[PDB]
Amino acid sequence: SEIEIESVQDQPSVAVGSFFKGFRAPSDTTFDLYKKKEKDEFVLHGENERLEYEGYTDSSSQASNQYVVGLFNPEKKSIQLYKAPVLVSKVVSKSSKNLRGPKIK
Amino acid sequence: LRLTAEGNKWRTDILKTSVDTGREAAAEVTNLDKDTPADDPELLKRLQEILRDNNKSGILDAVTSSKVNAITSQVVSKCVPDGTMKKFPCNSMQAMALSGAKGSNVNVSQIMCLLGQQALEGRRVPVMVSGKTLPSFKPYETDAMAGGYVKGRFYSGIKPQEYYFHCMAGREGLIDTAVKTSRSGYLQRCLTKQLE
Amino acid sequence: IVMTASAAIKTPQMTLPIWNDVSDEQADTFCKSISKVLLSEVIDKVIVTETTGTARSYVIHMRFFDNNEYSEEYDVSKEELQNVISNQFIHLLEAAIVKEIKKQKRTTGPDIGVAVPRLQNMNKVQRDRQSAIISHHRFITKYNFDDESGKWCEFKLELAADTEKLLMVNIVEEICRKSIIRQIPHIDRCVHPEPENGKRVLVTEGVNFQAMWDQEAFIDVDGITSNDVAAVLKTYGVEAARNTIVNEINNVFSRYAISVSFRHLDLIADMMTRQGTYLAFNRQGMETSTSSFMKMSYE
Amino acid sequence: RTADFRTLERESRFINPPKDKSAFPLLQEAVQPHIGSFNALTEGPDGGLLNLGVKDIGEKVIFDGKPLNSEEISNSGYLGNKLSVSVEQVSIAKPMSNDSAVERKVYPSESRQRLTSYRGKLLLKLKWSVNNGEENLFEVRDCGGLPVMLQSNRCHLNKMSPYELVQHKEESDEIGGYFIVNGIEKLIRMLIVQRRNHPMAIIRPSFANRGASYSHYGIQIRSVRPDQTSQTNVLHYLNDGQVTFRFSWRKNEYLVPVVMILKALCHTSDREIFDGIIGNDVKDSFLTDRLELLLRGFKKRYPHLQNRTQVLQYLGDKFRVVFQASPDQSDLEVGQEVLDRIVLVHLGKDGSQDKFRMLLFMIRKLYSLVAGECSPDNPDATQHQEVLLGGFLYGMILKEKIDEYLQNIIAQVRMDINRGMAINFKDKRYMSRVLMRVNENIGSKMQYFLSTGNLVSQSGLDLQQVSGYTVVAEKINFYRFISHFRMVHRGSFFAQLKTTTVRKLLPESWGFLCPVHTPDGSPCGLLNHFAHKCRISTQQSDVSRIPSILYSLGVAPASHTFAAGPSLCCVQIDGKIIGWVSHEQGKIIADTLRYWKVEGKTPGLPIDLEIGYVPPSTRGQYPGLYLFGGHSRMLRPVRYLPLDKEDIVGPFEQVYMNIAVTPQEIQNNVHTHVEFTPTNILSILANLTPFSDFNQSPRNMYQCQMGKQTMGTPGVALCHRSDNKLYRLQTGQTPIVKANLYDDYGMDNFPNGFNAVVAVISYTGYDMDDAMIINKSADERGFGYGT
Amino acid sequence: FSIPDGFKKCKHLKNFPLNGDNKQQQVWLIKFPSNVDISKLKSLPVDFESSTTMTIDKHDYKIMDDTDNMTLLVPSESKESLKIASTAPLQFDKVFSVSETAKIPAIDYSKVRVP
Amino acid sequence: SSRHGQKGVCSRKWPTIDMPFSETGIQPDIIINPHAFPSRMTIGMFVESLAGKAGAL
Amino acid sequence: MIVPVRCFSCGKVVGDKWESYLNLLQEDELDEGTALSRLGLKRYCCRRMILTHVDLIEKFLRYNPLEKR
Amino acid sequence: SVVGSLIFCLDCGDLLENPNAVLGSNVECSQCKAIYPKSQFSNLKVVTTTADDAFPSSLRAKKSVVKTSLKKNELKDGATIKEKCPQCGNEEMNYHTLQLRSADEGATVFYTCTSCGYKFRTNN
Amino acid sequence: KAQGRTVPIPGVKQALEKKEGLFRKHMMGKRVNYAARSVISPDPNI
Ligand SMILES: [Zn+2]
Ligand SMILES: [Zn+2]
Ligand SMILES: [Zn+2]
Repeated sequence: SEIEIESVQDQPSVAVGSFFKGFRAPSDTTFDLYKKKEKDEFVLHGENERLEYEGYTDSSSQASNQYVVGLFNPEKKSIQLYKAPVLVSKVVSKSSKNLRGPKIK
Repeated sequence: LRLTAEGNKWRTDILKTSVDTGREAAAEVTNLDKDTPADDPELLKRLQEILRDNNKSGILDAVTSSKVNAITSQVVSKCVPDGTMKKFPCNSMQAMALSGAKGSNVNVSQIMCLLGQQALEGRRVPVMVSGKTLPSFKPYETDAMAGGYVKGRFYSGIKPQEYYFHCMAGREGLIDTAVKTSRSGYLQRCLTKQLE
Repeated sequence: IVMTASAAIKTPQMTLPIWNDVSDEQADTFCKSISKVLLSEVIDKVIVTETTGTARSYVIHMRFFDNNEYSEEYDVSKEELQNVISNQFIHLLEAAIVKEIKKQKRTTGPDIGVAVPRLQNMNKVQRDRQSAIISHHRFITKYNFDDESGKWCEFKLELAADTEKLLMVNIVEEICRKSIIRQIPHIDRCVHPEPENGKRVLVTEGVNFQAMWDQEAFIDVDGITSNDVAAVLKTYGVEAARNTIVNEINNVFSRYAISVSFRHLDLIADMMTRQGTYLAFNRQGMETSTSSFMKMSYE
Repeated sequence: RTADFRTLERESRFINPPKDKSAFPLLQEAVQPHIGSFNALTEGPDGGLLNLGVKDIGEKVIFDGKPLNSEEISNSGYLGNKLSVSVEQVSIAKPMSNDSAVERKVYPSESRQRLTSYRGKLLLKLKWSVNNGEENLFEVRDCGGLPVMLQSNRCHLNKMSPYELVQHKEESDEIGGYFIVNGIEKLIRMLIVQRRNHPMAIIRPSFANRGASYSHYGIQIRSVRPDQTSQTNVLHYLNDGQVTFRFSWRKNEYLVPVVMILKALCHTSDREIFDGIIGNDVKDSFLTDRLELLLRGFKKRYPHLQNRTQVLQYLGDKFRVVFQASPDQSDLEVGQEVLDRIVLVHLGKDGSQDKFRMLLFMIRKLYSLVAGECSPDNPDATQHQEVLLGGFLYGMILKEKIDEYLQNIIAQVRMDINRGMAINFKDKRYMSRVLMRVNENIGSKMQYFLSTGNLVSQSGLDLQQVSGYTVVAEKINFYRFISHFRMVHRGSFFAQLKTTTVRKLLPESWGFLCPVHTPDGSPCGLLNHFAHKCRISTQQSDVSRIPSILYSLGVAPASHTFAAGPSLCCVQIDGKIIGWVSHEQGKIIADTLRYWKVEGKTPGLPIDLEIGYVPPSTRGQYPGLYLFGGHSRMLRPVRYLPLDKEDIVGPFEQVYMNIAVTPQEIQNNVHTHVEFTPTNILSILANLTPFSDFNQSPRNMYQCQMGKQTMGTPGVALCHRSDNKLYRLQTGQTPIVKANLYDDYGMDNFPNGFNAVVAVISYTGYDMDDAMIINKSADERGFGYGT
Repeated sequence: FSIPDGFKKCKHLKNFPLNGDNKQQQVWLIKFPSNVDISKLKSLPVDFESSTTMTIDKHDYKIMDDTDNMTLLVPSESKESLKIASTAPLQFDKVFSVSETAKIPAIDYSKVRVP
Repeated sequence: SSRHGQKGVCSRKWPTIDMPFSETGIQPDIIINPHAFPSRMTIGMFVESLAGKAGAL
Repeated sequence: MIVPVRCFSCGKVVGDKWESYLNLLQEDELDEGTALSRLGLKRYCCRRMILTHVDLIEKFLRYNPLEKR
Repeated sequence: SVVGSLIFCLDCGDLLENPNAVLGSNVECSQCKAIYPKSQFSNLKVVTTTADDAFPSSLRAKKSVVKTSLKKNELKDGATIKEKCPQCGNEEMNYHTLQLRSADEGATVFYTCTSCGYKFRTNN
Repeated sequence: KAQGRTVPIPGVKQALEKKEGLFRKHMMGKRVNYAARSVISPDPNI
């Protein structure tokens, strides 16, 4: 079963970011994508009223693996491929930026 | 030290039944009817259960040992002395064991027939977590040789697998002579001072 | 024997001579009747369904082996199992949970920076039974036991909102192997070995003569042997202990196929029993000796 | 037509010592772990272990007792002038003799005759940094005469050919590997130590008797720094359901909750820890409760610690005294300093994400051991151990002495500022004054270790014993002498135990540890000898190119996958967890890697790499693809069936490997490798025994001890020696009956016996069991005469 | 945030066809090594289950298929940057992974096992 | 000792006239008692004896 | 060290046959066995004496504390 | 996200406190003061089974497919050698081997009779 | 029974119990005159 490809995009467009099991978020916030110029490293950053989202690409995984995301058609049997970087995203809270004296007793 | 052509034929024929013994005993302890093949997937799963338990492995070792030792006794009873090329009184090796000058028929049988099952701390040969007794043998091998049963004799020579297993059992005794805190010195000193 | 004359032997045993009128099956049933039975030995599975509502609810279901299986392997009835759980096990479990709550609130965690030591539907009769057990236990709410078939025991435990998380399975497990169904004092296991030199005997892994005295229908009370010298001395006298010393020392030599003249053993035993007690060849036994110079040259 | 002796070849080589490559390369291959180990101390990539060691001990800070006088609250907080002292480079010179002006070369022969030490000048570039490098002062300080190893990187003999060695009063095929200390040849004995960068699930009753509600179960990883210094981290499962982190600093043990050491490494959520340990096996009630105990327990004990910085500060505050990191270093700096110096040091600094992933894996392995999913790893077995080489041990204690050297500089400054005050740190005069008031003779301290074997250290290294690290390289005969450099000891601490499992000869030792060569009595099974073809790893290379090969072979990255347990295969390279795969695919990668390894077509995959694959089993060893390339590893050559080429195998990977002994014993579908010669499993002395496969087991063992005690040839350069005592057989003879390996080690250079007419006869009546008769007329003719 | 240095913000982002009607829509994820060129291949042979075969310029590959957390971020508009995909959070319909497979040679027993 | 772990102390330095003499005219340099071999089982020495003789001739 | 004077077993002078043996192996290119036969060594005791001789003296002499280099 | 007896936040991923310890009708996260619950989280239950290896017994051993115990007499002594019995006079006699003392010392033989069952110890 | 001094000198009690003790080392057992020691060699002619 040989499946045909319609188009391939080597430019930044769609991205994938892994958080943790059971991540919902407000679904109204934006994520600013960044790029560095052999292999390009990507950085993700978001902002919320109570939370803050930060993501980056793994240096050991980027140069060795190339991730792509595609949309499949049930009748035409054609896939539209677009390169997507995997960003290891962590979420920081309002509770952060809290610290005591540099030297205690 | 030599057996006659007739006597050496008997040795090879009795030791030819020892190949089946390994799997036969392995099939008995595991409880499997019609005697399942050596490469049986259910048997290999059943032998793994035995590997993880010190008691279960003990039942497997004692059954296989008694069966292979019965094959050893047969070889020795047939070949010595009715199968030895040179016979008593002229066979000096045989003469020294019978006279009580030096050695026994057990030493004589290891020289002219076979070393037998190499017993380590009451059981057979130690086995790795992989189910292998040596890197040469198959994991969960149902063979007498894999368990430490040496068919080779000191006259003809012993195979490298048998050599390593003999090295284990040979050292085992010297290790016991190194780890033996029990001394009869103080026991006798306590009695003699009160009974003098 | 000789050096320490230990009253606390590593392997205390009793040799019970069985009659001729008692069969091989009867003797094996008798072995089971005396052998120590633990709750662990009759349990197959324990299912704890920790549910937090309103109160920590712990549904402990005791799935035992089949009634006919443990009754033929341990000589234990379903009635015998009921009494142990309703009187011993629950009181032991409640004490273990209370102790674990205290241990949780006592030390909150290890001290950081401070150095530690180096390594190197129910029936009417069932309802009256449950209600009486609730009055005797401070944390249980339900108690249902298989009285017809005898295969399970279910009981609910209610804890406070402040008790929070607890590892009940591990707590239950430890108390089951600590709970004794039936045990005859100082005896652990009674086995049936091959008849020693034609004599039909039973080897006990413990010593209690007075308990075996009650089994006159199975055991010949005038031939009950024991390796424990001090135990023999306490019940049967100095001459009996003396005879145990000469026999036991002989067993040590006979096993290694070494023959030592009984004239030697009898002398050693007579010297150990010279005071009417069981003295050992050491500083303690020597205290009762005339020569102070002999004593000075010992230690 | 025969396996003859070289007679014409021998005598020609006796007269003409080669001017090219020395004969018998196996003899130099025997001392390869000794010379190589010491060679890696200066030569090799990253500038050698000694330059890496001074890079790891770092700075040593002290503040001046002088005010700021600024026009303030800053004045009170002002600690004074900063003085950060360290060592940038470490130099070793070949043995020289100065007479104050022009230097002269001093060879080993001189050191032996002079009854002195074969020392090389130890230099080290001291860094005197003030107020965080506002002014730096450098000085190359002479730190005494460091005893140099013979035929090594810093020995005058290493380049010399057989001809040159004889012209310099040494043996034609001089092995080396030892140190000339006060006229006595002393060698550092090799030690059996836990395999580096591997989590080991161990059941020990010792763990229980230490603290309250402690179980037998636990995990133990021996993390090693690039400078070869080790730092062991232990995980404990408490009966409460709590997991504690055990470690050692100075000579004291310390315990910290694992959920604290996890949150200090990198910013994570409680669910990130949950996904990290528990994979797709979320329904496992056993794990669901144990993890809740950890997370709720941390929240109960430390509710204030809500971010990575607070955790680091709490850690810094409690360890500020023990780690001595003070008085300007913040609790955040001290906290990170604790992590960088203690937690999984094998992954090192700028690898906290890697340390976090490895720590979660250890918790899952710990829980698999408690439940029973995983069988405990055996520390006494050859598969779960490596060999601490002499040169590496020498480098470790050297690093310790330079750390002490820097501590002494600070101690002198502390003495100065706590009395007369003297002057400032910017003045070179003061530095020169402090430096000559400090004991800088590290050479004597290192000479002591080689003269007593006693380990004097502030940390005590990652070793149990404190004595017998050095032994006299006894040259009573060559057989005893060459065996010294192939001898390995489990440890002096293990010799004082009632356990017999340690002494037991195991199948894991096949081809690595000799089954024959072990002494009788007290050292039986403790004082082992390696196989003649066995080799020990000196360093690692191409290790950074392998993750790229693995990821291409279908290994899913650990940072994106987030799934752990024995249900899935874990891929690791030198203890660095790189990804996750299925157990089916796990073997496919392991088999395909070995194929491209033996093939000289792949540039990033070295032949010396260890591919430790562990298949899934019912209550067996913890599964995974644990690859290794690092130092100290036990390695041996075997013939790889496809391609028919040499392959290097380790004791860890061998356990699951099917290696046939003889090619005729190769079974289909159940064999992947075959031995070159079965002689590869025996030692040099064990191979030298004629027809050993016809002798009873303890007699072959006794021969090794006998050949070691024989009055043979201790050398031919005796007229330039001055040893305590030597035993020399006058009439040496070449054996007619011999193993061909006798020539491969050129044992004809040192005859150990004589060929005698022996009659098996009872005639005289004076010979019986332990007594034998010698011919008078033979003795009168000089038979068996010695001096 | 602003950090790190040498990183420029992504202003232009290409359109993604996202609808999710009902004859239904499918979103696929594929893993590929750096050695293979995506722009060269214009057709990919893939079938259901783990069984797959592929050969691109002497190199052999296998497309591993698995049924079953990762979060997909689709761009709603070029100025709106990236947002979380949702219909009613969103999960991939089918997940694939390309693994380079090498053919290990069969042991020549007639040549290696010699009496 | 031989290379087979058969060590023994020198009981006496027996004269060649009193020593047993071979058909060839050779008297042994060393005499080992036959009662040593049945307990030790050092057959390697036995094959070494006929190998050493073959190689000398 | 050097070739022993007389065979340890019987007493047949062997010391004059060492240099002559090497000449029979080098120049004459004979085998070990035939070379010993031409020297007059028929007993296996006399045979092994020269055949099994090492001659470590040539190795020992290369260390001379009486001559420079 | 709720798993077994554990309740985790959907925004940050922090483990939320037990509903019995905190104030009624409302539960809040320690990191961000998030609005919870939904009352649809339900009274959580966890089915924790026994270890199966926790209760080792003779009956549990009889539930194993492989043999766990040997019969009273169904275990015969395999090793037999032809030797004269000093007790009365028998041909069949059992034996055992082990290397005691130093590496120079010989091997000790442990004989056993079949007619009576008498052990023995003699080196030569 | 005496205070610690910065191994102390042994008292008369210590002299009588140094190791095995004066009674064991010099009374119950003693080094003797008119005695010799040597390695034993076998002899069937005596
Ligand atoms: Zn001769
Ligand atoms: Zn939250
Ligand atoms: Zn009898």
